[PDB]
Amino acid sequence: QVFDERIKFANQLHDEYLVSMRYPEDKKTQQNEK
Amino acid sequence: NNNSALSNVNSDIYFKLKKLEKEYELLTLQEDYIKDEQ
Amino acid sequence: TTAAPLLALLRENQDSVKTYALESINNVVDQLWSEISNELPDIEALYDDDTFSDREMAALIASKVYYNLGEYESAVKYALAAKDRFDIDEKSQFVETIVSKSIEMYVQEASKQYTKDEQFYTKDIIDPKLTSIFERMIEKCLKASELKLALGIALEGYRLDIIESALKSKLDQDSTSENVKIINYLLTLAITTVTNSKFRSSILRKSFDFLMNMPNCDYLTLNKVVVNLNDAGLALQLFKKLKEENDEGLSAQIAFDLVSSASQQLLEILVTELTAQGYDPALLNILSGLPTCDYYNTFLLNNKNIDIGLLNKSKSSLDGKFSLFHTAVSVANGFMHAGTTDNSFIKANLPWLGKAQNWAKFTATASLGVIHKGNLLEGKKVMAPYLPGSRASSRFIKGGSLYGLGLIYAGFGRDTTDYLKNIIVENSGTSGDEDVDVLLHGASLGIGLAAMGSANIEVYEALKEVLYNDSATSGEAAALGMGLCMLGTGKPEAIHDMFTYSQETQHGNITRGLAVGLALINYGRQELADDLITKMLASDESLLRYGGAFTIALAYAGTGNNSAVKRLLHVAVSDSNDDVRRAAVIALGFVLLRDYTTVPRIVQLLSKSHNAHVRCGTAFALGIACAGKGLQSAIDVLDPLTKDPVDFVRQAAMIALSMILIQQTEKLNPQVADINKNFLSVITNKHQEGLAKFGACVAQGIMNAGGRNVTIQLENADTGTLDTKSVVGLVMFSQFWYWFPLAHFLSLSFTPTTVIGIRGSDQAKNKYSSKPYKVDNMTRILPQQSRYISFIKDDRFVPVRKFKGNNGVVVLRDREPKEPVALIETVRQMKD
Amino acid sequence: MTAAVTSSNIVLETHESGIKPYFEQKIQETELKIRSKTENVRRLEAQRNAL
Amino acid sequence: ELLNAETLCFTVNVLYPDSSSFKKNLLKFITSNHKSSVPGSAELRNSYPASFYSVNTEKKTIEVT
Repeated sequence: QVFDERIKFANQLHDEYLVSMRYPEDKKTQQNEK
Repeated sequence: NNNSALSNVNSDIYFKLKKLEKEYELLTLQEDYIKDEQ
Repeated sequence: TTAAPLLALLRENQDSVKTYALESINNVVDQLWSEISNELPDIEALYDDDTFSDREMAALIASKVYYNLGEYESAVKYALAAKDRFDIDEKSQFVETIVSKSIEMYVQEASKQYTKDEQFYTKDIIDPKLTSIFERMIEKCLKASELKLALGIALEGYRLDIIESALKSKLDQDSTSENVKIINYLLTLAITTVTNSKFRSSILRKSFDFLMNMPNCDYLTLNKVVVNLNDAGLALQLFKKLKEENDEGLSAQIAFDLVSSASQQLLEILVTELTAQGYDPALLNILSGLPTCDYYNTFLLNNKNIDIGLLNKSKSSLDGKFSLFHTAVSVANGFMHAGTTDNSFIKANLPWLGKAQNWAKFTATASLGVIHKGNLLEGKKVMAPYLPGSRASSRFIKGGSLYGLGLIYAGFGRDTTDYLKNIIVENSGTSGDEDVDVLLHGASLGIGLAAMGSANIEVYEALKEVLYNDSATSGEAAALGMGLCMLGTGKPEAIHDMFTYSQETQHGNITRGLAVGLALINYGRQELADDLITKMLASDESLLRYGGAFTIALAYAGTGNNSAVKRLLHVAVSDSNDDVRRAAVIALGFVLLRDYTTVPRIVQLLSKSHNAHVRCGTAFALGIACAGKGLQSAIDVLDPLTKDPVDFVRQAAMIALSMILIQQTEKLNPQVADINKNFLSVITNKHQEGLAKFGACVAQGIMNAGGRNVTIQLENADTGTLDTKSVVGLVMFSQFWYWFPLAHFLSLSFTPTTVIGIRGSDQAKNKYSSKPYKVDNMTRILPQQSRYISFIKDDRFVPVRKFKGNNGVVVLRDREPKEPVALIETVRQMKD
Repeated sequence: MTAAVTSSNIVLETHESGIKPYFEQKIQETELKIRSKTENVRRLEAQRNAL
Repeated sequence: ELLNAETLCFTVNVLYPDSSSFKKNLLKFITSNHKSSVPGSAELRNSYPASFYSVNTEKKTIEVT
C-alpha cells in the first residue's frame, strides 16, 4: 500500500507535465516567425 | 437603427455558427485518430 | 442576512408558519442558497402536500436553489412544478438560464420522437408543458423582429408546421427579392445541418412551393430544389408555371441553366413528359443538350491558343521508341488538342509516331477521340478511316478507334451504343485470338462511355459475357464499362454477380477491374451500400480491399459525413499492404469535394509518414479535393512531395499541383510560374527515370489544356451542387499506373469556362479598378474574372436576370429586335 | 455616426434583444469546449511527428 | 505625483455621456477642480481617431462608452 501511494504521486506528475508541455508550444508555432 | 434590416443578418451569424462548430468536430474526429495513428 | 431563522421556520410546527417560511426563502436566495441546499427535502415535502396552495411556492424555491447550486437540469422540473410565478422569471434576463435549458432539453427529445412519427407535438408523445414553452420561446423571436430567429430554433426541434407558417407570413409580397432571400438561407442550411433524410426533404419541398406562389422570384432557388431531390415531378410543375409565363428568352434561360445542373436521369424523364404535355420544339432541343455541345466547339475554335514549344521540347526528350515516353506525350497532346481537330502534330512528327508499338500505338489511336471530342455531326465520319473494315495494318489501330469513338460521343452516345454492342456480341464468343482480343478491349471501354448513365440492360448483358469469357485483357474493360453504364443503380443482381465473380476468376487484371467496378455501380448509395463496403474491407485479398475504399468514396461522395471519412482514415494506417494504404488516401478527396478547406490538414499527418505509397496517395487526394481555384494550404503540402527522393511520389505530385492551379495566370500569382518551370526542368533533363518524366510531361499538358481554355469544375457555380460527371472522370484517372490508357478519362473533368450571351429571340491578387477594360463575348473568362464583369448600364444586350457572376449561358434581351448585327457562327451551321 | 448622447437602437431593441444571448447560450458554452480541443489535437500531433 | 487633478482631465479627453459629471463630484469632495479641465485646455482630440474622432462623436448614436 505504501509503495502504491508513492506510485500515484509519480503518476500525477506524469499527467501534469504531458498536458502543459505542448500547450505553449502550439500557440507559439501558430504565431508567425521567420 | 440608421441602417435597417438589422434583424435578418443577425440570425445569419447564428446560422453560420451552427455549421462551423461541426467543422471543429471534424477536429475531434482527428483527435481520436492521432491517438490511433501514434 | 442569516439563514438560521429561515431553516427553523420550516421545522416550526404550524401550517401558517411553514407558509411564511417559503415567503422569506423565495425573496432572498442569492445569499442563502448554500444553507437551504442541505434542507431541500423539507421544501419538497410541503410541495407534495395538498393542504397548501403555496405548494407551488415551495416548488418555485427548489428551482431557485438548484440554479445557484449548478444543477440546471433539475431546476427545470421544479420550475414547471410551480407552474405560475415562472412568467416572472421568463421576462428576467438574469435568470433566463432555466428558461433556455428547457429548450436545450426539447431538441434532444425531438430527434428521438421524429422516428416514431413526424408529428409528436400535435400528439401526446412528450410533455404538454414543454411543447407550450417551445412556442412561447419562438414568440420571443418575433418581438425582436423577423421570423428568421425562430426558424433556426424550430429546425432543431423538428417542428415542420412552425416553419411553414413563418414563411407564409412573408408571402404577401413585402419585397420579392427579400422574400426569396429569406427562403434562400434556409435552403443552404438544410443541406449542411440536418442529414436526416425525411426532415431534409420536407424543408426543400415546402420552400419550393412558397417560391412558386410568388409571381416573381429567383429561379435559381427553384432550380436547386429540383436537382437536389432529383424529382421529375417538381421539374414538370416548374414548367406548368412557365406555360402561363411563356416567351422565348425566359423559358430558354431556365432550360440552359437546368441541363448543366441536373443529372442525366432527370433530363431523360423530363423531356418525354413535356412531349406528352405539348411544348415548343425549341425548348425540347435545348433539353436534349445538342445546342450546348456545338457552342463549346465554337468557343475553342475562336480562342485556340496552343504554345508550340511544349510539344517540341517534349518530343525531342521523350523518345518515341520507348513505350513510356511515347504515351506520356500522347496523353498531353490529346488534352492539348481536345475539342478542336488538330492533326498537324500527327502530320509533322509522323516518324516519331511511327516508333510507337504495342499498347502505345493503341493510345495514339485513342488520342483521336479526345481531339475530335464534341463535333458530333462529324464525330463518326472522322474515325471512319480507322474503324474496322478500313484498317488491317495493326490490330491496335482497329481497337483504339472504337475506344475513341466512345469518347467523342460520351454523354450523348445512345446511337453509338448500338454500334459497339454489335461488335461486342460478335466477339464475346472468342477472345483467345490476338486480333479479337485487342479489338474487343476498346469496344468495351467505348460502350461504357457511350452508355454512361443510361443503365442499359442490353449493355449489361453484352459485357457480362465478356466477363464470363475470361478474356486476357478485355475482362478489365468489361468490368469498368459495366459500372460506367450502370452508374449508381445498385441493382442487387449485378452486385451479387460481380462480387462472386472476382473470386471465380484468377486473372489479375479482372480481379482489379471488378473491385473498382463495384464502387461505380454503387455510386451514391450511402447507407444502402454499407453492407458491401463491410464485406470488401474484411476481405484479406489485396484486390477487394483496394476497391473497398472507393465504394465508401463513391457511395458518400460529396457528403459531409464523419463516418465516411472516418472509415478511410482507418484503412490507411491500420493496413499493412502498401497498395491498400494508398487507395484509402486517394478516396478522401471524393467524399470531401463538397468541403475541401479542411482536407490539407487531414493529410498533413499522412505526408509526414515516409512510405512511398502513403505519400503517393496523399498527392492525389490533394489534387482531387482542391482542384479548380487553388488553396494555399494545398499548395504547401505538395511541395516537399515534388522534391521527394522517390519517383512515385514525384510523379503524383506534379500532376496534383496542376489541378489546384488549373489555368491560373502567372501574372495573377507568382507561384504558378515556379511550378510551371519545375515541370520543364524534368522534361529537359535526361538523367531522371522515365517515371518522373512521364509525370512532368503530363502535368504540363494538364495546365495548358484545351488550348488554355478549360478548367476543372467539381461543383457547378450554376446552382452550387455537385456534378455527377466530374466524379467519374477523376476516379478512373487514378488507375493510370496499372493501365496507361485510363489516363484519358480525365477529360471528363475538363470543362470550358466562358460566358456565352445568346440573343433569346432566335437563339443566335485582388485586381480591381473603377476603370473598366472591355472584353468580347464568348472569350475565355476565368471565375476570378466573372465577378468583375458587369453588363453596361446602357447596353444593346441586357440579361433578363441581373448577371449571376459566373460562367455559362446568359440569355439577353435585344433592345431593338429588327436590327441586323454581327452574329457568331455555330458549327452546326458551318457543316450543312 | 458615434456618440453617447443618443442611445443606440433608438431604445427599442435592448430588452427585445437580451432574449437572444439565450438562443445562443448553447453554442457559446460549446465554443469554450472547442478551445481545448484545438490545443489537444496538435498536442498529440507533435508526439507522433517526433515518433 | 504631479498634482491630483489628472483624473478629471483624463475624462474630458475621452468620450463622456455622464462620465465627466460623475468624476466632477469625486474631485469636488476633495476641494473642487475645474481649471484647465474644460474642452480647449483639457481637449487633446480635435480630429484625432485613437480618442474617437470629434466629427464622429457629434454625429449620431452608437456608443463607445
